[PDB]
Amino acid sequence: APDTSVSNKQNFSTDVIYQIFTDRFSDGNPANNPTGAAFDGTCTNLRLYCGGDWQGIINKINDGYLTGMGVTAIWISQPVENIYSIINYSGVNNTAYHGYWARDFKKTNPAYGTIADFQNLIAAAHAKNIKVIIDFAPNHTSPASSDQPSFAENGRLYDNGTLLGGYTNDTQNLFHHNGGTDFSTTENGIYKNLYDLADLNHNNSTVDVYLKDAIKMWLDLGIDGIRMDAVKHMPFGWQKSFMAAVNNYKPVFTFGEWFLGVNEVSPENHKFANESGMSLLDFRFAQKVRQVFRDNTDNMYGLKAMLEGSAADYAQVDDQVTFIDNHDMERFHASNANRRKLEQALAFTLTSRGVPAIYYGTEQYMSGGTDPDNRARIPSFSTSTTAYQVIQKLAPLRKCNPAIAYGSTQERWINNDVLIYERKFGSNVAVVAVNRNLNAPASISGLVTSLPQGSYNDVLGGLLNGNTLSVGSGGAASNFTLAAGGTAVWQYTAATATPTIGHVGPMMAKPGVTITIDGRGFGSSKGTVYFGTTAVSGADITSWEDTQIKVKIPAVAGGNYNIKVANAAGTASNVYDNFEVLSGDQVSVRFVVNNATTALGQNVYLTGSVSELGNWDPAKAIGPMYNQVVYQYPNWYYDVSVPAGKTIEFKFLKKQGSTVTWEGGSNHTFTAPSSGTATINVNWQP
Ligand SMILES: OC[C@H]1O[C@H](O[C@H]2[C@H](O)[C@@H](O)[C@@H](O)O[C@@H]2CO)[C@H](O)[C@@H](O)[C@@H]1O
Ligand SMILES: OC[C@H]1O[C@H](O[C@H]2[C@H](O)[C@@H](O)[C@@H](O)O[C@@H]2CO)[C@H](O)[C@@H](O)[C@@H]1O
Ligand SMILES: OC[C@H]1O[C@H](O[C@H]2[C@H](O)[C@@H](O)[C@@H](O)O[C@@H]2CO)[C@H](O)[C@@H](O)[C@@H]1O
Ligand SMILES: [Ca+2]
Ligand SMILES: [Ca+2]
Repeated sequence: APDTSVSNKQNFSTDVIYQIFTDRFSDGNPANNPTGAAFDGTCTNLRLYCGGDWQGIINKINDGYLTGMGVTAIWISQPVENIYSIINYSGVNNTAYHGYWARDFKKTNPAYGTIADFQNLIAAAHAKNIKVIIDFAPNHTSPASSDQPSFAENGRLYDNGTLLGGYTNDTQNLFHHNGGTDFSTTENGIYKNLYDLADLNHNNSTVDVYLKDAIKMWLDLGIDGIRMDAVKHMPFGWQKSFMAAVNNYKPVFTFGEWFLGVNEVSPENHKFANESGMSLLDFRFAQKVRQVFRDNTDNMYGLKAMLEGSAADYAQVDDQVTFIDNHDMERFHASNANRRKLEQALAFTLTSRGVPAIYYGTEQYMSGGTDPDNRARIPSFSTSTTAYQVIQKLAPLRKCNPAIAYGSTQERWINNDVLIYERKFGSNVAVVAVNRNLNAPASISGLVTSLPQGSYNDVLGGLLNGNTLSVGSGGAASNFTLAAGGTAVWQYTAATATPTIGHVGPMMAKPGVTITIDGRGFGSSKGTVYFGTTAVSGADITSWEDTQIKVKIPAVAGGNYNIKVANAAGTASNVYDNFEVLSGDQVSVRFVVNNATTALGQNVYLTGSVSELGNWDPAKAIGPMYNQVVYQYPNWYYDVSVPAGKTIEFKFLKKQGSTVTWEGGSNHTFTAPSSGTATINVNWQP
């Protein structure tokens, strides 16, 4: 199948995602609507159920709303059973309409539909080449109080109907009882409650095994991807172990929510996206798009630095899910705003690197402040808006123009208000010119591109006041005027002769797991695939076609490898780096080291005998370790994904910058559990 196939669960870079708050989209089956105080059919009270369901989505998938817009994937609210309580928060009634208050991850929220409804949703979507992403929020259950067990459902957790436990009398330690986080440190936000949400303890084996089994049920139901909630709030090591359970079973595109504020750039965020086994929602891209196009708090140079910085910071920048707004921001379109600002921000996102995501109703110019005001029912299903047309014209290019799906990004012309950038992949090119200045045109001269000689019509057809471009020898464009608020897209497409890799997924799995290598010019006959210097060919290459290769990971030692392919004639492709071969199935193990005193600016890290612990390379040690919450300095702790059942030798390190101090004495040893979790507690050896 081609890289662009609906069947490709590992690559969403050629797709355009439409994020749907299920309850607020379309009530296709009134019979499953919640009743009484939990319901508002008029959807005036945005905190109660308005009736939106899976049957309504199936309807809008079948009547052309989404397909006519060029949407090729949907990301829907968490599908699992939620508590039924109507929680009164200081005089105001609140319902689980959002799907974030799970009670049973093995069942459906009956308000959305049954299991059968879900299967129908999956089938209806696939029949229309639309992929289905589900939200999954394994960080907590629901609002709970230990001392007031009658409040809400006491964060109770069930396993397909069977009670596992609640927040009160949590003798099993299913949850954390450390108070609530003030978001003051990352450690603090991981091990303390988010608001009043009962925080799940992933170090509890029952919780661990349960969540990993629950996701398998969803994978079996045919989902194509997962949107993980609150990733900055669960142990990174446990999450890596959770991504390995997914990938070592049935891999699907996964991205997590890790909020970043205006002007925030977090190296922690980068390393997570780079090493966890899941990518992230691109808040850095989104917040910068809002400053430049929405709020006027930064200009094109700042958009350019974000583009260049992110391409450098994210190992797979093309896996980052971009957007201009979501359920946790004020709607991009301000009631009083010029619509062109939204149109432009949209055109920019759709033609930029990564995986574009559109919040439902953006194409309808919905406006609204923060929660729950950004979550109104979609007021119209009109295909006639300028915004809808922009998406319609640009969304499909991610499938037909691989420069947009996988290309590099290059600035070709720039000033405070204008940015002309170029995407390129193999024999494919796309050039986009944007003039944020809504009152002043710009005179464009000296623009040089990789576009072949000729006249190029604006793909948007002048919809956003774009123009035709004339390119001469050298890719030099003749002078032109870029209209006020003008936006234009020019492209060139042709068959690619040399093997070129545009994407790899999943990026972490154990040997034997099948990976998907997508791009152009692989040719029709099986060639060779390389993992580092190791060559794979023949039977282990399950399938091979010009744009997509399916191959089994060889049984090489656990570690990081660069992927390269060669065609049947032996011509090599570019190298796609950072593939991580796991040492085997993974379990989440908590390491604890006592009496590891440090100087300010120095932290403790873990290193050891397996690739999962960096193979004794301080440059790859695990950390920095924690020392506030579960244990207190000078005792440090950290949850780490390690190979199940393996006997592993380890040591702790004190690092400052790249300077390293090793624990003295002999290595410590332990044998990882074959399943579930474990905790190893040792003393720092001088
Ligand atoms: O001609 C090559 C040149 O193109 C662009 O330079 C623009 C510049 O961004 C504008 O602000 C203005 O000065 O016109 C220049 C071209 O005449 C690229 O930005 C630049 O890197 C490139 O060398
Ligand atoms: O909270 C983490 C903190 O740990 C390390 O600092 C120790 C410090 O070395 C001791 O001198 C003492 O002051 O307790 C600190 C922890 O409260 C790291 O030095 C520091 O960078 C890190 O944030
Ligand atoms: O480099 C491989 C080597 O790393 C670790 O050895 C440490 C040792 O523990 C330290 O006390 C100090 O001497 O530095 C060595 C690294 O240069 C592992 O302990 C050892 O097994 C491993 O082979
Ligand atoms: Ca309904
Ligand atoms: Ca947590």
